[PDB]
Amino acid sequence: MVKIRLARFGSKHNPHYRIVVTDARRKRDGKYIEKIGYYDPRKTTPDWLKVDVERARYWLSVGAQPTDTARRLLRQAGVFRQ
Amino acid sequence: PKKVLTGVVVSDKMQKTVTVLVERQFPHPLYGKVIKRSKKYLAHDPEEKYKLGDVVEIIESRPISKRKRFRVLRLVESGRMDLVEKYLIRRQNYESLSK
Amino acid sequence: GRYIGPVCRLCRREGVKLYLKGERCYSPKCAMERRPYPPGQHGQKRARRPSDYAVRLREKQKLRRIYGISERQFRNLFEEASKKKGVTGSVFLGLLESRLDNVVYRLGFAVSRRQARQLVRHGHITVNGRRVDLPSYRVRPGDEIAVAEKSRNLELIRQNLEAMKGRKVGPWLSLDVEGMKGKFLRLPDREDLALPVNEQLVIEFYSR
Amino acid sequence: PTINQLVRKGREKVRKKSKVPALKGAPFRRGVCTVVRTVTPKKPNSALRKVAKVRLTSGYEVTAYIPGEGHNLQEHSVVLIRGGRVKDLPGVRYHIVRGVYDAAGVKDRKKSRSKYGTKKP
Amino acid sequence: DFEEKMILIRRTARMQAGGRRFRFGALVVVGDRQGRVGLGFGKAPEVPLAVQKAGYYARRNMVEVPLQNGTIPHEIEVEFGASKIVLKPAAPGTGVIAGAVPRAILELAGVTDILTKELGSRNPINIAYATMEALRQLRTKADVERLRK
Amino acid sequence: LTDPIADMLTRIRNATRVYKESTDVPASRFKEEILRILAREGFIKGYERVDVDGKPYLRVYLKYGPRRQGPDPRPEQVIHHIRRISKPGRRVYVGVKEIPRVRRGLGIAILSTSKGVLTDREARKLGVGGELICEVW
RNA sequence: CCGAGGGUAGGGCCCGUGACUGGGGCGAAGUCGUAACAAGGUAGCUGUACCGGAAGGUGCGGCUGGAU
RNA sequence: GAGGAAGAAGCCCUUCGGGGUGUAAACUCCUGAACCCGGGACGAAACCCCCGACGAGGGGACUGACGGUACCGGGGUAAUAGCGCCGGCCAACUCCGUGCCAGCAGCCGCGGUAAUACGGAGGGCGCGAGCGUUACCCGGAUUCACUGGGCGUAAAGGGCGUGUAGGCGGCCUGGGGCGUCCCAUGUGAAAGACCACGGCUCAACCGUGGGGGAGCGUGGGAUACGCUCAGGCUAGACGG
RNA sequence: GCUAGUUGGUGGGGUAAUGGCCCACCAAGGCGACGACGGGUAGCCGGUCUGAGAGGAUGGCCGGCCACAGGGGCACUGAG
Ligand code: SF4
Ligand SMILES: [Mg+2]
Ligand SMILES: [Mg+2]
Ligand SMILES: [Mg+2]
Ligand SMILES: [Mg+2]
Ligand SMILES: [Mg+2]
Ligand SMILES: [Mg+2]
Ligand SMILES: [Mg+2]
Ligand SMILES: [Mg+2]
Ligand SMILES: [Mg+2]
Ligand SMILES: [Mg+2]
Ligand SMILES: [Mg+2]
Ligand SMILES: [Mg+2]
Ligand SMILES: [Mg+2]
Ligand SMILES: [Mg+2]
Ligand SMILES: [Mg+2]
Ligand SMILES: [Mg+2]
Ligand SMILES: [Mg+2]
Ligand SMILES: [Mg+2]
Ligand SMILES: [Mg+2]
Ligand SMILES: [Mg+2]
Ligand SMILES: [Mg+2]
Ligand SMILES: [Mg+2]
Ligand SMILES: [Mg+2]
Ligand SMILES: [Mg+2]
Ligand SMILES: [Mg+2]
Ligand SMILES: [Mg+2]
Ligand SMILES: [Mg+2]
Ligand SMILES: [Mg+2]
Ligand SMILES: [Mg+2]
Ligand SMILES: [Mg+2]
Ligand SMILES: [Mg+2]
Ligand SMILES: [Mg+2]
Ligand SMILES: [Mg+2]
Ligand SMILES: [Mg+2]
Ligand SMILES: [Mg+2]
Ligand SMILES: [Mg+2]
Ligand SMILES: [Mg+2]
Ligand SMILES: [Mg+2]
Ligand SMILES: [Mg+2]
Ligand SMILES: [Mg+2]
Ligand SMILES: [Mg+2]
Ligand SMILES: [Mg+2]
Ligand SMILES: [Mg+2]
Ligand SMILES: [Mg+2]
Ligand SMILES: [Mg+2]
Ligand SMILES: [Mg+2]
Ligand SMILES: [Mg+2]
Ligand SMILES: [Mg+2]
Ligand SMILES: [Mg+2]
Ligand SMILES: [Mg+2]
Ligand SMILES: [Mg+2]
Ligand SMILES: [Mg+2]
Ligand SMILES: [Mg+2]
Ligand SMILES: [Mg+2]
Ligand SMILES: [Mg+2]
Ligand SMILES: [Mg+2]
Ligand SMILES: [Mg+2]
Ligand SMILES: [Mg+2]
Ligand SMILES: [Mg+2]
Ligand SMILES: [Mg+2]
Ligand SMILES: [Mg+2]
Ligand SMILES: [Mg+2]
Ligand SMILES: [Mg+2]
Ligand SMILES: [Mg+2]
Ligand SMILES: [Mg+2]
Ligand SMILES: [Mg+2]
Ligand SMILES: [Mg+2]
Ligand SMILES: [Mg+2]
Ligand SMILES: [Mg+2]
Ligand SMILES: [Mg+2]
Ligand SMILES: [Mg+2]
Repeated sequence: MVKIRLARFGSKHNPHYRIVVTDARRKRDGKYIEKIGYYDPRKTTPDWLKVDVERARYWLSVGAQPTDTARRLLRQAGVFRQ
Repeated sequence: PKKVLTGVVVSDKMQKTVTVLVERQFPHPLYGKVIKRSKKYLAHDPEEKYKLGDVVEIIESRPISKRKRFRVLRLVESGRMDLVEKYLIRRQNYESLSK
Repeated sequence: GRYIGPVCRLCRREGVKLYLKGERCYSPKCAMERRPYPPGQHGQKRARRPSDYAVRLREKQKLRRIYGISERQFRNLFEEASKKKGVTGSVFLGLLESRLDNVVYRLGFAVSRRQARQLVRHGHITVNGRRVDLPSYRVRPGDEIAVAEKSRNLELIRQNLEAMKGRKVGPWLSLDVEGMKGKFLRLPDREDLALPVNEQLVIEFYSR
Repeated sequence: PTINQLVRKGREKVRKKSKVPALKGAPFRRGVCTVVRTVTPKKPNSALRKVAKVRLTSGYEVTAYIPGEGHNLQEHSVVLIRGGRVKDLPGVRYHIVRGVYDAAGVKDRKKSRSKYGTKKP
Repeated sequence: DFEEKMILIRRTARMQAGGRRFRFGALVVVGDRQGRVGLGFGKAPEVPLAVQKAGYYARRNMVEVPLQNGTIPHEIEVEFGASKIVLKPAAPGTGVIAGAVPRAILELAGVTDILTKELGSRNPINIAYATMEALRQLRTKADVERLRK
Repeated sequence: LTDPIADMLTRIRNATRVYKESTDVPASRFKEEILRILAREGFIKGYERVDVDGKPYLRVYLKYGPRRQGPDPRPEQVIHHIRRISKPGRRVYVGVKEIPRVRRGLGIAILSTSKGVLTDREARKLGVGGELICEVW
């Protein structure tokens, strides 16, 4: 099924994740349906986490299942906030 | 949208099928001059209304058979035996090209 | 890494004084004030007419040997300057003048670019507080260059800043001898550098 | 030619020819010496040039020049050959590499030692 | 006075009963790096005389070279007996991109930025004549407007 | 005859190269448009419509420079170079962003566009492109 | 029934090789003559035909890239 | 690293006076890669449990292969240099040895008893943890020429007609709007290329954002030119 | 010069589905100098190298698609 997850970019010992929506059978660094956010786990920048809230809401509404880390990041960005 | 081409009927020897000669122009990719090319299409003609010399329009359709993926949409004009004559003379000239 | 052999022979070959030694360059025993001909067995024979390629090569080598930079780094800097918008000769001169070792040589913390390289490499120089140990670091306008707080009581540094209390730095720089700290105001102008170099010759050399 | 003639026929590209076909696309080839001898050059040069007949791993059998003063090659010596013809010798298109397999380096060589395969003294 | 640049020296021969007898030809360009340039081709039995005569001829045939910011007002293509020269203005930092003969002629004229190409025959003498003709045919905007309106 | 426009430009070039005062060319409206463009840009003094043998012709009046001093006193040209671009054997079209700049701005290029016959500067101002007829400098 | 594969027979194309045989390119020297370059000592060249150790010769016509 | 001789010794050349290697060395002062001691990472907050209602929203805990690694602080020694080339192209020259030999060679060419071209030496030039060589691709090659070539004698006009397909085509008026041009819109994935900012002490590398972009679909518009249809004209062509 | 399931039609079988995909019968068609057919070579693209541009060469790594799993053929199970 469609999932909202993290695709790894960057370089060795320097991970930079993209929060993307894609089919679950695609390899993790392959082509995705669209891109909604980004994450820097090392937090080397003032803005180390961005999420498209409206697009994430849309994709959640149509049955996309986030991963644990993706769900945590979406909650930090305030996607599930009511 | 479904592709619509315009051509002239050059063969109607099959049942419920007409051969339509479609011409297109394009500039040469490197030499720039505008050149002409032609392509034949077998088109479904269930009622056998269209005959030699007819200029008609055909439209991309569900496969009716092998080699038959277009349907005659409408008639554009009649009495165009000169285009057919050009095609037949060009075909006839091939007999003297052999060795 | 870099050139670590005899250095006055470079001046004698180029035919001009490249101040690559410091104090001895202004002394009467400067090798360009005693033997102003090229080194080797044939240095005192009448010179033949130099070809165009020879002229451009000698001008480029003079410019490169002034700053003591390898040819790979020199060419990379030149191509970078050519990519930038702005007159490529002026941009290239500014990029060369923004190297940390050259900047601390101009500020007076060292008497030669070689000594400035050893100062920067050995962890004696700080840029904006944090310590930098890379000669190739490129200083941007506004950056503060200074001696490390624990390096202020160093005899070589003390003498260097003593000898500069009279000398005045260029317009593109500011120095605080009491504060033991410099400031890089802007990219140096082409007229502010007393370089015996025609940079058009260098550009034409790299067009070949 | 006219534009219409160019459209009808176009311009023909130029096809280059390999000068080292026995190498079969490789930079070097290993071979075994069958005949070692000396040959005389063409006009105006005069010498006795040392060559070897080499049967290669690629299936061909060619003639290769032996550079440098003095050599230890003989029949059944294993050698490496590289491209490069010898101008004044007819039919010689390849060079033996000194210092590889059974071809020793040049003894007492002091200049240009990376060629001729001589170690630093 | 002007800066002098020696472009070409060559030795030519004629024959007589006895053998060959030689003459020297010098192609010399004269300029002041401010807008004036001239070319001279002198022949003499001796090299210094050939150079002197070439400079003397060069000083008697000069062109005005309408410079602007160190470059030429427009691109120009000029043919001289199977030799072809193409000149094109460039930005203030380009430098002079030319072969030795066009470079000497353009540098002594005060051009600091230009793009050039030699086509067809690359004979130095005919290339120099073509360069001189191309510099002779240069027109500024004021010239063309004084001509048309 | 296969190219009336190229023929007219050749007539102008041939008459100009011998310093004639005026030259005749068979009349046509497109030729008239090109002649009007040329006259507005100062390359010719003008043009008029006349009758030769009862046939309509256009008479073009050529313009030259002042007399020169030296071995060659022939006046310099106002039309140094005129060349046809689009030909019957190869048609040349350019969009507004492919419009050439002739002679760094000293020359002109003539365009046949849906807004009429324009100079290249005119077409660029109007933001239109079309067939490239000729270049003059 | 189709069917991988195997077998039999006859063809097409391509590659390697072969007693012998034909020419070609090359050669700081050999043998025979001297056809061409000068009106090259019979102007040259040329298509064709026949002939001769060899270059070549001759016949018929053509050209000047020959003369008068 | 700084200072350091009108300038040691060795080596090479010499016009026998000297010249070069060369501030180079030696020598004095300074700094402190390697090494030693101590400290010590980021990348890991979720799932989990409690409350709230296993919701939203709050509270708490576990989890490190890399790794005792990067890094930081305090001590600390003067600490690898090589390869190609020096006849012209092409930057950098002298001596000795050899004598069409040995050998060099990318082209032109060097070498046959006074070789800047072979071999060695002294010196020099270019790069430098690299420097050369071979193989292959583009460039230079406007030497397949669209941009951008030619065909009397340099390579190149078919032996000559007639003619099929094809290519191209005079002046004026209207309709269509196929080529052509313009506007809007969809597409032209990400990465790469460009511009700006930013993180690794710089850089390579990486992150973010912005802009481009040939072509193709869709909707709208223009009609000068090409095309097409229709109506005229006689300068081309043909006929009397 | 090539083509005899060949080209078209009618009916049927099979499939998730169109279709000579397969079969039976009827007609004699289909393709080709705008290069059919045959032979040689080759995974294709985003891109990469080169180049003033136009162009030329190329498709290692990374992303996308296709094909294959000792050499051939075949089906079963299954949403695939
Ligand atoms: S002393 Fe003179 S010759 Fe020696 S490095 Fe200094 S300036 Fe150059
Ligand atoms: Mg077609
Ligand atoms: Mg088509
Ligand atoms: Mg049917
Ligand atoms: Mg046959
Ligand atoms: Mg033509
Ligand atoms: Mg010789
Ligand atoms: Mg060497
Ligand atoms: Mg010439
Ligand atoms: Mg010419
Ligand atoms: Mg040439
Ligand atoms: Mg055309
Ligand atoms: Mg055979
Ligand atoms: Mg004879
Ligand atoms: Mg004779
Ligand atoms: Mg004779
Ligand atoms: Mg004789
Ligand atoms: Mg005779
Ligand atoms: Mg004779
Ligand atoms: Mg005779
Ligand atoms: Mg004769
Ligand atoms: Mg004759
Ligand atoms: Mg005869
Ligand atoms: Mg007979
Ligand atoms: Mg006879
Ligand atoms: Mg020192
Ligand atoms: Mg952690
Ligand atoms: Mg520790
Ligand atoms: Mg420390
Ligand atoms: Mg030299
Ligand atoms: Mg040699
Ligand atoms: Mg050598
Ligand atoms: Mg000797
Ligand atoms: Mg050499
Ligand atoms: Mg030597
Ligand atoms: Mg280049
Ligand atoms: Mg060339
Ligand atoms: Mg090319
Ligand atoms: Mg070129
Ligand atoms: Mg062309
Ligand atoms: Mg040519
Ligand atoms: Mg000719
Ligand atoms: Mg000619
Ligand atoms: Mg001839
Ligand atoms: Mg030729
Ligand atoms: Mg010829
Ligand atoms: Mg003829
Ligand atoms: Mg002929
Ligand atoms: Mg005839
Ligand atoms: Mg015919
Ligand atoms: Mg005809
Ligand atoms: Mg014929
Ligand atoms: Mg016709
Ligand atoms: Mg349209
Ligand atoms: Mg993109
Ligand atoms: Mg930064
Ligand atoms: Mg981006
Ligand atoms: Mg549309
Ligand atoms: Mg028309
Ligand atoms: Mg009509
Ligand atoms: Mg059947
Ligand atoms: Mg079938
Ligand atoms: Mg069928
Ligand atoms: Mg692409
Ligand atoms: Mg580029
Ligand atoms: Mg490009
Ligand atoms: Mg591939
Ligand atoms: Mg595939
Ligand atoms: Mg397989
Ligand atoms: Mg296997
Ligand atoms: Mg299942
Ligand atoms: Mg099933």
